[PDB]
Amino acid sequence: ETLNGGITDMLTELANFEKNVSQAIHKYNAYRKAASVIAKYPHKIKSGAEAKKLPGVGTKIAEKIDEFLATGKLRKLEKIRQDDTSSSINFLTRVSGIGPSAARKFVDEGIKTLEDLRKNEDKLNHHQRIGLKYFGDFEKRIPREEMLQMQDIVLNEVKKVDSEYIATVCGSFRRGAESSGDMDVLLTHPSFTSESTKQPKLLHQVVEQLQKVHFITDTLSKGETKFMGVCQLPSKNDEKEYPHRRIDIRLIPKDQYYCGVLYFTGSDIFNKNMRAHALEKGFTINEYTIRPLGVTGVAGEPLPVDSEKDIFDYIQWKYREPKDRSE
DNA sequence: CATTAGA
DNA sequence: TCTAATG
Ligand SMILES: [Mn+2]
Ligand SMILES: [Mn+2]
Ligand code: NA
Ligand code: NA
Repeated sequence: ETLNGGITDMLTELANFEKNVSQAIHKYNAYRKAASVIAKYPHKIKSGAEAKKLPGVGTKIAEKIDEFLATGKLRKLEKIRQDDTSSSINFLTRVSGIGPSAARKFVDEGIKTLEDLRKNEDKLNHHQRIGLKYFGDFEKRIPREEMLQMQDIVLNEVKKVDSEYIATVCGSFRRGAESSGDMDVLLTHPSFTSESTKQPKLLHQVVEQLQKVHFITDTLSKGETKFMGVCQLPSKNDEKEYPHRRIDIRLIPKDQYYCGVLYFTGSDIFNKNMRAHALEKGFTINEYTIRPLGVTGVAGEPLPVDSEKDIFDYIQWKYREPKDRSE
């Protein structure tokens, strides 16, 4: 966690650099297990050889570790961090919609900077066009102050459409979080559940509404169940407009909410931990359900959940408020 | 790990 | 259809 600090951390740099600059999935796969292992190891690693003992710990890596211990630096890491070709990749990539793959191509064609990206807006697709569009706004955190405002509205429209709708802004914000990055709205409805062959309009109605009143300004993607767009709070009686925000709304089979809901509310850790527990408690939990466990090894049988509670009671735990889903 | 875009 | 990018 700290004792193994630099090592894992250098390890990740190297790893990341493989998968992104190079298309070396393997090596990239190397750096990570390794980096995973030393990360677990209980003692201060003293040298190559020592590390070397570990699984995943090969000679290649060991070699690196040493140079790293001896000089608080690494050449390969020094060269990389330098290489504009690699610097560019790491950068283009920020653009929501620019993966490594594309990050490479762009460069090759000679599109290193954000300005390059604009001069060639043509070579860019809609996602990436909007991505580039709001590049600034995209990178900024969302004040909770605003979160409340946004939320306010979503709920209201949603309700204005049909009354049967159910909404929840999950994630960090849900967890009291001072700020957030994007807003996550879980959605469901009665008419919609497990079997009942969808009703695509379900998603569709709301999207239309939010555009209607001008909350949602664009569409990143709109599918039959997952919408991914951008929004913006009504730039009041001006002098101060609002930044354009990433927002995601997802339809849910009502007989699935709370699980998903529970889930998306996190935290990353609270999840596993909760997850691990339900296990001993004779169960299984995943993005949409909780199933009692059978001794044969595995079992099924999707238990009936009406709110975050049931899932609790189920694994027999303490109701933990979003606030404390911290871990 | 599953959903959408694209080509 | 596969392959990419976001989650
Ligand atoms: Mn989020
Ligand atoms: Mn999100
Ligand atoms: Na080994
Ligand atoms: Na990106």
